[PDB]
Amino acid sequence: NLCPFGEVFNATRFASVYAWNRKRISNCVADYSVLYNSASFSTFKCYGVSPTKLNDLCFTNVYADSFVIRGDEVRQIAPGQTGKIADYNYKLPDDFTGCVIAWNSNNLDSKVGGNYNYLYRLFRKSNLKPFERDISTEIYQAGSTPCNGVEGFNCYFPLQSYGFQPTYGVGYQPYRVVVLSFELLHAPATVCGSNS
Amino acid sequence: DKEWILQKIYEIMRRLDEEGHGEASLRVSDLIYEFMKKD
Ligand SMILES: *[C@@H]1O[C@H](CO)[C@@H](O)[C@H](O)[C@H]1NC(C)=O
Repeated sequence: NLCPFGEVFNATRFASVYAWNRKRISNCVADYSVLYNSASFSTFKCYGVSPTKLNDLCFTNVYADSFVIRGDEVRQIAPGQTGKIADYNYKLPDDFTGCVIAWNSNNLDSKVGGNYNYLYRLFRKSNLKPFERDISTEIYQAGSTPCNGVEGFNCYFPLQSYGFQPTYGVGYQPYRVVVLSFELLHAPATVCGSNS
Repeated sequence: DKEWILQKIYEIMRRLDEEGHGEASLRVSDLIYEFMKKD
């Protein structure tokens, strides 16, 4: 009874980060060493847990949060980070517990002439709370003049698109992120690694 | 205060994207975020 991580990692379309995608994982076993030792990952930061004893442990619930960001911003998908992504698009809590995994998807999500399927939120009247998802599209009032719901002067559409092009530098090229949350709360614990 | 400057900075990156310079449009985006946090 295997945990379906291919649907998360090996999936076709990823979400824009402002509308990140969340998959619940319960009632299964999961060879994590497959993930760690498929070694296709420019990042594999884990917190409150060791990425080698993952097979040994079990958890109540697992969530798998996934999305695309450029490579610079991957540093922000870690507890405690500030910045345009961790502020306005996807925030991790101080007490995070889980892993964060990213790989370069220049082949997939870059297009000649710019790939605009991927947006981020640039404006937001305040920082995101942890795991808060704000898929709002209201016009952002930056100055003292009402926006009446239309873009204009200090009245900006809050989503800006990435311009993914294969000819970008490595920092501007799209990365696919998968953040796994290991929920250890008071419950039987239904998700277990390859070893008890 | 900054009411005018912001608009003009926003307009830059919008124009740059239109002209193709995507990395530069994105580096201005970054700076608009930092500019609006700076109190
Ligand atoms: C995704 O597919 C590759 C090979 O196509 C495989 O090595 C990898 O383990 C798969 N991902 C998961 C989570 O099983």
